[PDB]
Amino acid sequence: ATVTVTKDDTKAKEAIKSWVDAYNSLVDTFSSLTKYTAVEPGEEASDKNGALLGDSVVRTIQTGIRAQFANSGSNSAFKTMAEIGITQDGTSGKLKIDDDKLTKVLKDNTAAARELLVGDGKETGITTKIATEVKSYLADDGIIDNAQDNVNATLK
Amino acid sequence: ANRFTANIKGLTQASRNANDGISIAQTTEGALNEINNNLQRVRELAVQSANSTNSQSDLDSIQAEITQRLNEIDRVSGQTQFNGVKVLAQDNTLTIQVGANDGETIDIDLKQINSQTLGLDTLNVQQKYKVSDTAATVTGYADTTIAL
Amino acid sequence: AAGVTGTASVVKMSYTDNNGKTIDGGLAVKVGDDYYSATQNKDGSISINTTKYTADDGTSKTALNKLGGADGKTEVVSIGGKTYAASKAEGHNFKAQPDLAEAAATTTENPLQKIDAALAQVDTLRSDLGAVQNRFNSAITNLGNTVNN
Repeated sequence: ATVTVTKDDTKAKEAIKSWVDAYNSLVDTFSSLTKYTAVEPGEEASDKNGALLGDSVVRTIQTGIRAQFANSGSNSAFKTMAEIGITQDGTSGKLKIDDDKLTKVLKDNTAAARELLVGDGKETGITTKIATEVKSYLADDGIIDNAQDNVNATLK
Repeated sequence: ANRFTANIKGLTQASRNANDGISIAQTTEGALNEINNNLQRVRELAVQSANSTNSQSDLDSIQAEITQRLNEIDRVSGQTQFNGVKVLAQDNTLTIQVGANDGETIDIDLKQINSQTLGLDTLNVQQKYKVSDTAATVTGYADTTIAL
Repeated sequence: AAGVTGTASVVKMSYTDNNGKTIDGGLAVKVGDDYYSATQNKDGSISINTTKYTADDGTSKTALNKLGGADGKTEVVSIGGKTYAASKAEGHNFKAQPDLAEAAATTTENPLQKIDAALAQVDTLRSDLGAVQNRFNSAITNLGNTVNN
């Protein structure tokens, strides 16, 4: 009676799509919160504009997340998301995946992707750095909370 | 009362001038955000090129999208305008009156942001091919329209 | 008739890469220091391809397509003592639109450095616009209150 053991990429790909979708939703939220709209000369901005139009916190967060993509020091052979079949659009800023290329690399060099995405978990790992920054933002002192405390000023 | 009325009307007109100024600034931001996104895609593709094992054909293919994005930057830069003002046209300064007397303005600075000014027009990542030159297997014959 | 001549012969360049991978080239007229792409015509004439353009002296001109570029095989033209891409040079206003820069000669150094500098400029500018936006919002608030009073 025979037994077989192979490799499981399903769970991984599976997992990755959720992260990409979450990031895309976040970008959508940015766009909605700072929706621009031109107006006639001589008249102040239109009401329909996003409530955060002209704010710098949104830019701060959006920029801060991105640079975490370019992880530093990771021993993983790959150094970029394209190498693992994930690309970012230069006009919309959203993330897309070449699913079959992802599958191929999964079967080929899963270890390099392991190192690149997380690795040791101390400093290596785009997710590691991103988690650091996201926690920093969400903190009580985090930019959003200190801006929501200058907006607890806008309130109190 | 005359002084008060003069100040009132002047301040109203200043308010509308401020309307225009804020609008132009917001449009400038709107353009700059997309410009920045494009540049970030460009950096992604460059670090993708950083894969030393890739072929020169792959390098050329990547350079294709690099050129596409550069042309897109030029398009957007030449496109964006406000009330007949090409916002990114050239290194320029605008003074907007917001007071009620002479020389009472807010100053704004604008730049000729484009592929050329940023200096990324000439950027490239390709590697020169090895080319062997020979008469090659030119089968058949040439039957040119000779001037007999 | 172009006024420059040499080892004019019909060739089809073949290619190789760092990986030694099998890759082929194309038909061209070998001269020597210069190689010009050639097209095979219905009458068998291996005719050297040419690029159309507006001359920098005010006239309309055309010149042979010379191989080159950062790859060494792109079709390029020389106008005003400098080499420019055949794709770009087509009918361009070389006279009063100097925006067309020379075709890339080789691999570019520290492109990441250049990109980072550009992005720094863009970010600084955006921050400036945000600051002036806030200034103008303050100004409008001041004007409204003052008008009321």
